[PDB]
Amino acid sequence: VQELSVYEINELDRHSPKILKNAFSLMFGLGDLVPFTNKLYTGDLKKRVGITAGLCVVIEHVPEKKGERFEATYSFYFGDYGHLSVQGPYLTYEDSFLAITGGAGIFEGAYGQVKLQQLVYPTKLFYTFYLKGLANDLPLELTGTPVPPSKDIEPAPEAKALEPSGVISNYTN
Amino acid sequence: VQELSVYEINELDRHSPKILKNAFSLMFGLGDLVPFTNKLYTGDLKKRVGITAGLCVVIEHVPEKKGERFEATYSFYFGDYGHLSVQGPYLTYEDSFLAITGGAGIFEGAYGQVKLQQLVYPTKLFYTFYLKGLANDLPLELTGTPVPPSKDIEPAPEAKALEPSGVISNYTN
Amino acid sequence: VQELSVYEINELDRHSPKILKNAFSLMFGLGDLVPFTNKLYTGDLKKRVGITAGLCVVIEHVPEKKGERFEATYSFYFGDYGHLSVQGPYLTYEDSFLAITGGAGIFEGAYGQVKLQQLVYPTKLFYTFYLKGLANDLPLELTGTPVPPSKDIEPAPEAKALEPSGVISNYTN
Ligand SMILES: CC/C=C\C[C@H]1C(=O)C=C[C@@H]1CCCCCCCC(=O)O
Ligand SMILES: CC/C=C\C[C@H]1C(=O)C=C[C@@H]1CCCCCCCC(=O)O
Repeated sequence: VQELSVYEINELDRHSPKILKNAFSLMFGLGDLVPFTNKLYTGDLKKRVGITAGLCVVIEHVPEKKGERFEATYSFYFGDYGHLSVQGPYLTYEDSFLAITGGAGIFEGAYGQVKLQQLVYPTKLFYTFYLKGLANDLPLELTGTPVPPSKDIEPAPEAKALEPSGVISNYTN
Repeated sequence: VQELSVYEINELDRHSPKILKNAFSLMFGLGDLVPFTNKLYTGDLKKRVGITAGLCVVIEHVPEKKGERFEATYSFYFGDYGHLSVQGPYLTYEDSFLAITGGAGIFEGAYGQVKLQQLVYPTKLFYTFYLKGLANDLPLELTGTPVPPSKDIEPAPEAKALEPSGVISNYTN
Repeated sequence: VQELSVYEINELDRHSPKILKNAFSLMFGLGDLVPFTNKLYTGDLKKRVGITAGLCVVIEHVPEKKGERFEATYSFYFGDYGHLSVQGPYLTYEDSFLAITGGAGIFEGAYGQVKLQQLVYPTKLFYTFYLKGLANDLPLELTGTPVPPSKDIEPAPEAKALEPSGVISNYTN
């Protein structure tokens, strides 16, 4: 297993989330679809790597937990390195695990599960991929010691500003 | 290979299915989207395990077969144990095989194919997962001898009523 | 690794693509969903094999490239042989790689990645699957030398007309 952590940040400049509201209910419900795309940073928050991109399908409102259950299908993009794809549950009120459905580029052959931790609803999430199947060790610029997750984390200023020192080559946008 | 069978039943209490109509047709057509979530029971029908959850994308109506072709992306949830994710053909008129795209929890590393068997449209289905890649033998409460599929199968009364003897721990709902 | 090349062609007879417009702009944007299904032919263009089927989720317009980024979830159907499922990036303006999430039939256990090459937007594409995990060698009628990719490719007359010599057994439709 190679652990890979990343931070997903919604900086609200990608038209995301887009809510397609169709459910029988005022609250989120089955029928509601949420296409989305957020920014993706390294686990040590030093570099912008790319984006998340995909679809959240509402399954139910969970009133006891004051939150929603989604079924999510999406990918994580790492510039020229490639991408990872996942499928599984996103619960707005607690951590979950998703399936790693595959990958491309350096992530070809990827399998396993990924831990999803929401830090600030809906703007900050922290992921830990427990990656199996890779052909090589991950590049060092992706495996810096992760910043421990908390509501107070922020990407490095130079990564948010897209300085060359704060981005990977041809980071996904 | 570890065979795992489950029954999927729409008990009409989860607002499912939800039809998002966009095809210019009285019948299902390309454009129509169907988010869904049904109940999942063990193959021996003794216990409630969880739910299915995901999306059926209508591909075409097939008049000569009196049914529809869907393309389906969804997951099968087994309470505290984890989940399985699938992708592939969902035909209302005949049995099919779908791809196992991955899993989480005890299903981490899962791969192979799953047989979707028609039972009673649009209420009951029977599945057999041909599971490869699991870390351990499946728990016994999930691998009781399956009830042979027929139109008149029913979950055990304790399972339907969600009594502790009829559910797995933290059964998904 | 086993390489498998196929041509995907929109012959305008499957109601595809269907544009579900939800972004407020005239251009494609997040919120727009595109269910689709095209015809699939062998790499040597001698035989109809089946169809593609699934969903393109618009992620963003890319004005500097005069094109779109989609996130795609779909399958490739090969008649009685089975199917392959994929997840990943679909860019209207340049080639990409998608993840192979799994398969069924002769493609049970499939993993790897697939190169998507656009030939004519929005009508013709060429794919090269880098397939791992297959139980057997691919059937010879799928592994003929490909026609050189260009905007001018056409299926053999017998394949377009669905004569026995121009189709595989129970080709998907
Ligand atoms: C276990 C099978 C249960 C239901 C089948 C549906 C589903 O979960 C996914 C696709 C199917 C769509 C059937 C639509 C026909 C009926 C629509 C109206 C209704 O049943 O309330
Ligand atoms: C084999 C490729 C055939 C069609 C490509 C489409 C598809 O099957 C899935 C996504 C694509 C969407 C195309 C939207 C085109 C709308 C613009 C029409 C134009 O190019 O003038």
